[PDB]
Amino acid sequence: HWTYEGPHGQDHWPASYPECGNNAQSPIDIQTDSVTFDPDLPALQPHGYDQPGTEPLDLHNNGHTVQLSLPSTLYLGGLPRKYVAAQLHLHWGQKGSPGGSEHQINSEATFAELHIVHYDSDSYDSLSEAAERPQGLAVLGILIEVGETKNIAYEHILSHLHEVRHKDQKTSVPPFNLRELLPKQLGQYFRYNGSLTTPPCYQSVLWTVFYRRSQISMEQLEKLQGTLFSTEEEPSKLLVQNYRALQPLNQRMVFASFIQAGSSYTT
Ligand SMILES: *[C@@H]1O[C@H](CO)[C@@H](O[C@@H]2O[C@H](CO)[C@@H](O[C@@H]3O[C@H](CO[C@H]4O[C@H](CO)[C@@H](O)[C@H](O)[C@@H]4O)[C@@H](O)[C@H](O[C@H]4O[C@H](CO)[C@@H](O)[C@H](O)[C@@H]4O)[C@@H]3O)[C@H](O)[C@H]2NC(C)=O)[C@H](O)[C@H]1NC(C)=O
Ligand SMILES: Nc1ccc(C(=O)c2ccc(-c3ccc(S(N)(=O)=O)cc3)cc2)cc1
Ligand SMILES: [Zn+2]
Repeated sequence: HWTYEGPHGQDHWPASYPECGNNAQSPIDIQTDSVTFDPDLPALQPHGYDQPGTEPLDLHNNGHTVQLSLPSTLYLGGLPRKYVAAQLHLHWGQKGSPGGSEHQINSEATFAELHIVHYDSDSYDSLSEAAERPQGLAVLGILIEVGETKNIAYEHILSHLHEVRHKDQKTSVPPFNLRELLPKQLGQYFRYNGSLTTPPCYQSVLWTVFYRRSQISMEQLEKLQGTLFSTEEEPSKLLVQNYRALQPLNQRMVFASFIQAGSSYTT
């Protein structure tokens, strides 16, 4: 039903999903001259990422993004609660246009963004249940830019897009090292309270956005931008610009797990 553009586009999400119009939404523009360094933010400690089970992982084109199912055996050890992995998916723009990421750092967007979604298994039994609760979810946001070389880790996913071009189609992806989808310096990240970036826009996400960006080749980007369709059949329409517009910070604080010389903030 909902879409990014059109009568049911994001500008009209609040009309159907009340929370999309609330004031602690995501994504946001993280301006470093306004973040607060928190020396107590722990290392994320992703567990099981190197080997996501031994069974094939499901890759699904749900019409809004391409989604990879993840086993609950994977989890993050550096958060207030034990957050177990549920899935990961992507957001991108379109060939010939700028942007594509959801979050921005110092008002700069990149070409795409990877989201690895987890939920509090200590308190809840399912992603869906946790999705409606305060800090019920923990999502990792990795901004993606273009580099000179092909990124093998991302290729493990991108090499399968041609198998799920139509909405609702699915395929299998052999387990691979998910840690390689993450950028360098995992110890440098931003943390803030936000929401799902798609309807129902529940304000249940404890967000972690990495400071460093991951890089894929220009060829990999063009493939991510124009392989999948948002339609189930002909006529076909390419799935593009599936990223939400920036939402007001609305006086929330954004914390940084690091600080360096020349940082726009102090200790
Ligand atoms: C996302 O949004 C949530 C909800 O608003 C925030 O969670 C709150 O965080 C604050 C600040 O850390 C918590 O308040 C502080 O609680 C401390 C005690 O912590 C223990 O007890 C609480 C209550 O049971 C537990 O929630 C917590 O897990 C611990 O077990 C107090 O020591 C603090 O008091 C001191 O600091 C305040 C200033 O903040 C002074 O005024 C006091 O005098 C004193 O020096 C403080 O009260 C609050 O409990 C949390 N609420 C909930 C529901 O968890 C997240 O921090 C926020 N995350 C981000 C990234 O923004
Ligand atoms: N009709 C519904 C169907 C499924 C659900 C969910 O359980 C659900 C859970 C999480 C998400 C979700 C949305 C966005 C993001 S994001 N883009 O912020 O990383 C993550 C999870 C969506 C739906 C809710 C209502
Ligand atoms: Zn997302």
